Amino acid sequence: MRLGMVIDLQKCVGCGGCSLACKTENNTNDGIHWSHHIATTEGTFPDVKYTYIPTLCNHCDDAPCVKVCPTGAMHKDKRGLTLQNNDECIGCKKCMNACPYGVISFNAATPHRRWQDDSEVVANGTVSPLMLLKRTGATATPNENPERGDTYPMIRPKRTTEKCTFCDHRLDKGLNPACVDACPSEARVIGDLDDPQSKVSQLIKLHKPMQLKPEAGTGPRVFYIRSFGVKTAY
Amino acid sequence: GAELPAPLRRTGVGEWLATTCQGCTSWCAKQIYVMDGRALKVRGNPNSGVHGMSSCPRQHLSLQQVYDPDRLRTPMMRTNPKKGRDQDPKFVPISWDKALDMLADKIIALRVANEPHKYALLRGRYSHINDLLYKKMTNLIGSPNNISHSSVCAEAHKMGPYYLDGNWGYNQYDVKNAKFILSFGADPIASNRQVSFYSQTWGDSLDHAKVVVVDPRLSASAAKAHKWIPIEPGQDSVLALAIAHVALVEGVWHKPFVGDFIEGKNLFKAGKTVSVESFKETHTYGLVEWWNQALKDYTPEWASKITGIDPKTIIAIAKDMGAAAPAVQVWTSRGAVMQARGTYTSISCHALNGLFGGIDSKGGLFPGNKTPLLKEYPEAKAYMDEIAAKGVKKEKIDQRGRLEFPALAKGKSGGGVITANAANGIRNQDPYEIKVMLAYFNNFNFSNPEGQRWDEALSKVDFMAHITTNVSEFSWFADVLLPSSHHMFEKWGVLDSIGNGVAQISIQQPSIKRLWDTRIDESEIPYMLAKKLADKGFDAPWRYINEQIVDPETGKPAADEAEFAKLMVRYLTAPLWKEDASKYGDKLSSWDEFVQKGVWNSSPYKLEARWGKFKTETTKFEFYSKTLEKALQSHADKHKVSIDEVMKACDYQARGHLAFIPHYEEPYRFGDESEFPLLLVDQKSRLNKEGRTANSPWYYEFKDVDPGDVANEDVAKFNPIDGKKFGLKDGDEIRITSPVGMLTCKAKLWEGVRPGTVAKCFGQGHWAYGRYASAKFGVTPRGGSNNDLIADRYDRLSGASAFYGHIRVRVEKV
Ligand SMILES: Nc1nc2c(c(=O)[nH]1)N[C@H]1C(S)=C(S)[C@@H](COP(=O)(O)OP(=O)(O)OC[C@H]3O[C@@H](n4cnc5c(=O)[nH]c(N)nc54)[C@H](O)[C@@H]3O)O[C@H]1N2
Ligand SMILES: Nc1nc2c(c(=O)[nH]1)N[C@H]1C(S)=C(S)[C@@H](COP(=O)(O)OP(=O)(O)OC[C@H]3O[C@@H](n4cnc5c(=O)[nH]c(N)nc54)[C@H](O)[C@@H]3O)O[C@H]1N2
Ligand code: SF4
Ligand code: SF4
Ligand code: SF4
Ligand code: SF4
Ligand code: SF4
Ligand SMILES: [Mo]
Repeated sequence: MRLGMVIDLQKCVGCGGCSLACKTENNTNDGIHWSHHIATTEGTFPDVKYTYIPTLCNHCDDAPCVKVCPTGAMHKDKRGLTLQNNDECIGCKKCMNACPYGVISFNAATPHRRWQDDSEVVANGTVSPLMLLKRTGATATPNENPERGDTYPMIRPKRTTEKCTFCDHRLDKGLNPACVDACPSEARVIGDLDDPQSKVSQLIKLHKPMQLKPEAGTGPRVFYIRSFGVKTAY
Repeated sequence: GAELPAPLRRTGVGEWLATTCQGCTSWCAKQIYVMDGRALKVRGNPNSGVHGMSSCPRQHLSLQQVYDPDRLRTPMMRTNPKKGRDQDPKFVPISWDKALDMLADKIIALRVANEPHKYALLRGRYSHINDLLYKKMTNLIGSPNNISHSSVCAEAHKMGPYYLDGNWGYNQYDVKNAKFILSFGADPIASNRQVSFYSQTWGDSLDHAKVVVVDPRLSASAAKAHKWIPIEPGQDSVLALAIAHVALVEGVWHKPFVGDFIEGKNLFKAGKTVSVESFKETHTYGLVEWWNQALKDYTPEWASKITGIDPKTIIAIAKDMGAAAPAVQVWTSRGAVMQARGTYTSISCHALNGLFGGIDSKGGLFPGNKTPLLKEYPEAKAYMDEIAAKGVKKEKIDQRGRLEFPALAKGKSGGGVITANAANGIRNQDPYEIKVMLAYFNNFNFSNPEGQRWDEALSKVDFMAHITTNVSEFSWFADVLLPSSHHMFEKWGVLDSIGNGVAQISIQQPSIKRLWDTRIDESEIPYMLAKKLADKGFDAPWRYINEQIVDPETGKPAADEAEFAKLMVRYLTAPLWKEDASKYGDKLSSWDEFVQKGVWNSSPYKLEARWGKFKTETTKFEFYSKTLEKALQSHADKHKVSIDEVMKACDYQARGHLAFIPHYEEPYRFGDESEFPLLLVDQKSRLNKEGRTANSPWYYEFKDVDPGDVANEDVAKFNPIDGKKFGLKDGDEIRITSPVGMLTCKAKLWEGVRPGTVAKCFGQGHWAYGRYASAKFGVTPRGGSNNDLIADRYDRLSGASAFYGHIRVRVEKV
């Protein structure tokens, strides 16, 4: 089994809804975004092209992050996913230097520290981050998703790395990744690339698949099809 | 950190509750996911017939609004009696009973003094239960001054649809079946009125539709279009008129809708008049008169001289639309039409929807489907005392209906609101002073052009109360703050949406336990205020509520605040769930089924439904708008002047018959072009939930999803040509100055900007709202406030405020 994703760039509108859905699903600290994007502007006015490419972990066939990890915290599972036992991460950051794609983040900052602020913009009138935490019963942020804790820390400790887990906790329940469900145009499709009848396997036969940095030799399993823009008429 | 055993896993077991998002007037039906009493996720309601599970990205920011750490948790009163940008209100907490007592005493004092018209109710956003607070309460007190925000929104965009085909309202666009899409400034995968559905369909539609986007900046939609036309701000109608001209010369109007020459031969020759009797129109009126009076001379060469557009492109577009007809749709945005002469851009662009037959056609555009939702509570005439009957006849504070403010909504002189001009009436006490103001869900100091006029006006109002979740810029000037339960998570409401050939009606309902000591703006607060007024001897509102707003099943009035909140929605939606709505769409078996599904869908739109029965003077689609002539004649007769004198007083160029046909108005411009060499191109952020996501950290984290913009910054985008001219580099701190004000932000050089313009998102520049939205709350803004640059100007025929085209600015490094 080799789970992967096909992203249709013609359907994609570059809105970031996938990346915001990932925030709500995975309780990433402010500034940490497992789902992100690469946007480019090309050409000189008036012949200007703008493209947006959504990015995530490519759950690579030959993942260098796994090979360099000294503790074994970073590992492949039986679905082909690259997952992490965060409990065994010593924060050595070797995975981040080995990953060609820059999709791993390091928790140098204490996650959700801004929610410990108890100051009020209008004293005894407006509330505060700390007060909202107390009112709602949340541990770190009122937006924290307890589902995440099924397979991974809901709130990661400082001095560990983290990245896209392909929403493994949702897959375990037979559900879709948050970013797949969040996409208005259904531009994102996942499935088993080892199954020739899967939708993802058929999409990359029906359309010419593209990968990010295939020259790095990792065998990424996020594939991009079609084009964000179209050739200019007239 | 072991994985949890299956019986203890939590993924997917929470509860989904239906509500409605109001991040824009798409008003998408949603479900909220709730676990441990907290809202954790938002998704499109799968039962929605308009958009289904599809959503724009802003649905997720909702979660940082309800859980905004700067929300008010209590009513408050100011203790500094002075008001102003420089005056700290020194708010202190008080009870609801005390807050409503203060407001009630002030209202009753007006009535005792026979000046109930000096009360004003201001409405920003709203739901369809607004009639009680907005209209009935206001009129029962005795005031005509229920002032919506419609004219700072999009009233100029309704002028074309109303005066050409009788629709004072919006259209839905049949993108799934379109063969040609022409957008004058609309960016429907980022803003406009079904971002979820048009995002769902846009990319797929490129395989069967040719798409042209006309916008001074390279918008997300233009970046996914076959042609980006980087129009000079304010010149859109030039292109629309030349396309129509070519359509006639080439003979490619849509004959099944428009008609044809009696003898078959096309007699439209450039520059030359045609006999009206030689053409037989079918469902339109005035084609030959339009041609003879103006369109015969709106050639591609004329248009190219003004715009720089290649005439061959104009001709090719016109021919492509002719071949696509009637599967042709023309969009207008605020950018094209919210200009001082913009009524005629709405008319000129929308005329193409008639000329190519797209109106009410497959692949074209048409109004929202009929639904049985009620929009008003019962008449209150029997509850009007003599004080109220006299007061409601006074001139409105926004001066609508004066010679220079015709505001011809639905054909009536003084028919339309003039939101931004209410500040001018207030600060000049003309027609009279406003002494008591209640306002909700609005922030006009920030959202209206030249909002410092609202600073000035509100500082002169004896007593104002603001119904709001956050202390925003408008709140700074309030005597009393009345904290609102959040519309999306803590409220009972009802909204509608159109698209995908359907109209839907959706519920808003509480999905969490109320966080703080707040009340629902449109139901609980007017209920509580009516009770307080009755305690103080003025019981007409209370009697109206208790006798007219009663449960549709039991006939009983509400027993308490919470019951009333739900009753307001039950009352208006009863035609959907108590009665059989099968004739219009879904059959719902009960109130409970409506709440569980969360949405009611109409049947699909019947194409050509309105052909031959438009609500115009002629009942035709009017290229020569007898409808607008009748409205202008009424306004002219009211003021004992000619129509030409109306046009002159309202600063339009049209004289004679040109006032009634699509024609070119040179765009109004303000300021010396030598001192102010750049034209502002105001735009929305695709992460703006109107003016309400600037206190959401995730907004800033992803701000560069706006093409050309920069995460965690407020940037103004300049073409590199102008960057070189003015010595600007990426990241430079800059000041942008217009004749009326200034702002500071950072510079970004981007080739997607038309040279001679500067494209900057509205939405930052808050100095209040919260700690993330401002630098120093109450003192120093984060980013720059666009509306401080925009001179207070009006499309006087509609009442609309101008936000585009007339704004000249200069830039320098700070
Ligand atoms: N993301 C987001 N979407 C929204 C809203 C929001 O707040 N955020 N608000 C909703 C509401 S209340 C409204 S009324 C609708 C409005 O939706 P629209 O009427 O479609 O327009 P705006 O979104 O206001 O965008 C104005 C656009 O006009 C462009 N433009 C500016 N000047 C000119 C000009 O002279 N000519 C032409 N051709 N274009 C010009 C700007 O570049 C910008 O792309 O959007 C709704 N959709
Ligand atoms: N330069 C520029 N100006 C614009 C636009 C633009 O594109 N460019 N867009 C214009 C358009 S289309 C519109 S329609 C107008 C809208 O302008 P407004 O109607 O003034 O709306 P907002 O600016 O969103 O202010 C809403 C305020 O309600 C409060 N509030 C927030 N959440 C809630 C809630 O849940 N319940 C209640 N009772 N109150 C709440 C806050 O005080 C908030 O500031 O802005 C307009 N101004
Ligand atoms: S949600 Fe979908 S359309 Fe939006 S950026 Fe992500 S992949 Fe693209
Ligand atoms: S994208 Fe990077 S982090 Fe993800 S599996 Fe490949 S090398 Fe590892
Ligand atoms: S930072 Fe953690 S996951 Fe990365 S290589 Fe080191 S121990 Fe492994
Ligand atoms: S698959 Fe899940 S973890 Fe990965 S980017 Fe999508 S939402 Fe985030
Ligand atoms: S912000 Fe507007 S388009 Fe987006 S989900 Fe909310 S109502 Fe719909
Ligand atoms: Mo609006």
